Amino acid sequence: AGSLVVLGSINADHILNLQSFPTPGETVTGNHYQVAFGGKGANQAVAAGRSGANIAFIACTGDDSIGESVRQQLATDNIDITPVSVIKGESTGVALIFVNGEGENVIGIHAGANAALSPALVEAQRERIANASALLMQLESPLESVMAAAKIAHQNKTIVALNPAPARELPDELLALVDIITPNETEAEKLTGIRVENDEDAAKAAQVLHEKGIRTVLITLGSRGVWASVNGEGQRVPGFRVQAVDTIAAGDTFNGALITALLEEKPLPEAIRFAHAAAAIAVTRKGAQPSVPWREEIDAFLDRQ
Amino acid sequence: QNAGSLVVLGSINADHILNLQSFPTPGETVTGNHYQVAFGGKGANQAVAAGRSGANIAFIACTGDDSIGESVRQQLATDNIDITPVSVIKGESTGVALIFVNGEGENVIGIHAGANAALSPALVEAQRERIANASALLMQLESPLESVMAAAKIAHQNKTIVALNPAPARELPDELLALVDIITPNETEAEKLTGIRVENDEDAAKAAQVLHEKGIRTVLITLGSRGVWASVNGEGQRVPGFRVQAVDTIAAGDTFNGALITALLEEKPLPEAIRFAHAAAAIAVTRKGAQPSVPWREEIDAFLDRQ
Ligand SMILES: Nc1ncnc2c1ncn2[C@@H]1O[C@H](COP(=O)(O)OP(=O)(O)CP(=O)(O)O)[C@@H](O)[C@H]1O
Ligand SMILES: Nc1ncnc2c1ncn2[C@@H]1O[C@H](COP(=O)(O)OP(=O)(O)CP(=O)(O)O)[C@@H](O)[C@H]1O
Ligand SMILES: OC[C@H]1O[C@H](O)[C@H](O)[C@@H]1O
Ligand SMILES: OC[C@H]1O[C@H](O)[C@H](O)[C@@H]1O
Ligand SMILES: [Cs+]
Ligand SMILES: [Cs+]
Repeated sequence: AGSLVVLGSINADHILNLQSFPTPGETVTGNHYQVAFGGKGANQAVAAGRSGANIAFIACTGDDSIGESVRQQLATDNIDITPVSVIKGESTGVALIFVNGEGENVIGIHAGANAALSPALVEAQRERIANASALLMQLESPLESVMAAAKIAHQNKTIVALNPAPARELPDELLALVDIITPNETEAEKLTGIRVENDEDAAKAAQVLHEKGIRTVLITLGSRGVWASVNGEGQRVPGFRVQAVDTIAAGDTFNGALITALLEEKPLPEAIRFAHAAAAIAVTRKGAQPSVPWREEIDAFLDRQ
Repeated sequence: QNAGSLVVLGSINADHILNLQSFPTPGETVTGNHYQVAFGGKGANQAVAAGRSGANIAFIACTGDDSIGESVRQQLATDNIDITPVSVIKGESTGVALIFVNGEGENVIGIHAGANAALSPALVEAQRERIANASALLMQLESPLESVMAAAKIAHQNKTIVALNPAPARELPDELLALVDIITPNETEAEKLTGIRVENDEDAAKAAQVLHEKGIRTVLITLGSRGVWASVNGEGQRVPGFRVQAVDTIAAGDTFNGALITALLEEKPLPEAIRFAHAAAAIAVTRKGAQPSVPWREEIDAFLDRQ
């Protein structure tokens, strides 16, 4: 099948489950603590890899021991880590995550080596990006780097897939180069200025994105699935119903598995189905990367449906 | 000529500290500007402030059997602390704290108790002779309530001074408050224990009175920058700190508490003792991290005599 390049961050996630988020000056004690591999780019690369994509990963670790471990792990996740650079004198990214009794989380991130993923590292991968069928990125990498790689993909008819997370505003210049974008509700509001409270809102935020030049807009709607729109023709694809347990990286899982399905030439709806399945398994498991399902598991889930 | 012996009982953590502009909002993700891993824990911080400050101090505590646990034990030994009564709990990891510090320097902390949770009444009871023979016992609320109470009762029956730093904030039973001789709440803890909001010295007087009536002779409610309200059996008095430029106030109270007990064991009167503690903490607030920000006695004297 087609060839995927993911470009994004790598973190070590520290996750503490608690009842309520601490308020300023406060101290709370948690009930479960976990250390695992995270980072939006790595989570997405792992969802692609484990889903069965031909994927290569552009990213940076620091020169430390954790960076060493994550590289070895990534290689076992069906990912070509040849373009994963090692930044001398730099530490591997870290995320500190609190998850409350509802399942809401807040996240603090130490960028470390992720900030060292520069336009010049992108340019060194020109050829790789020019030959890929698709390029998938998020916003935990330097914007200038996302922009440089989007330009190369566009020049070379590589599908640009952008998951605009974490939330922030983005220039028209970037948005015009994107073919598929996957905002959640907060992002869609941040990018279009339209608050997304229902399917009719979803279709409105989508329209503003189609006029920015983006043909395929998917607005994830949490447990309400996704609003999928292709130049203005839109419908909701409900997700599967499961006993959720951990939502971190659900969207990561969804993006990685979406692109995998699309590059197998499955049509959008079959592909969203594939993806919704993968995420639903993911929300029944703990942590980010440990939660990411394998193809066989995603295929066994769909048969059971 | 050594002062009376001090026993510190409480927690030990590895601190993961991320400076950023604004605390993350729900569903939000923010990138910070600085990250640091350091030794922490309220009990360890206080043990180190007392040790560096010159006390004769022994530390009752539990680490896990991981590498961080061994590293913290080695480091504590070099801080003039007797670590003999620091237990290695097999099968557990050392405590961990995740900390965000915002642009002003307000902080938020989530803690995974790990081995700290193993500090049981059986373990305290094994230190019975030690608590009974010490001149003072300093504790906080990062250790299981049952254990703080067992320690307080041993100390009380042997006229070992019980000094309690009631942090993190929570409600305590009368049964414990009756055994305390010196308490050091901040304005938030004072409120949680008395029900009285503390915004000024007058409020502090009221809050102290409730604590005094609960049985606590010496009540020191810290007022951040404004200093401290010191009260003994209802006789209150304000004692200002020093003014300095703040970068990081993690472990400020801890420093205060540790050097406070040290100077009182040196028989310095309360006013001067508090002034010595103020001086330690004021230095501490100009340095990052917790234990790494705690000053040595040499530096405290130099700073006091300077200005
Ligand atoms: N509770 C739930 N039950 C079943 N599926 C769920 C689910 N919550 C999320 N999903 C699936 O995961 C996808 C992403 O959900 P969501 O809108 O919450 O992404 P997100 O912004 O939280 C993502 P991420 O954290 O990786 O960015 C949804 O499209 C849906 O398929
Ligand atoms: N901004 C500041 N400038 C100078 N000294 C300060 C200071 N903030 C705190 N201190 C020192 O620390 C002592 C206690 O401060 P504070 O009331 O903030 O403790 P706290 O319980 O709120 C936090 P913590 O115990 O973690 O420091 C003060 O008496 C003072 O000695
Ligand atoms: O999407 C979840 C991820 O975001 C943050 O990047 C964490 O590292 C976590 O793995
Ligand atoms: O008082 C600051 C300390 O309290 C918390 O317990 C952290 O460990 C930190 O070192
Ligand atoms: Cs998960
Ligand atoms: Cs400090």
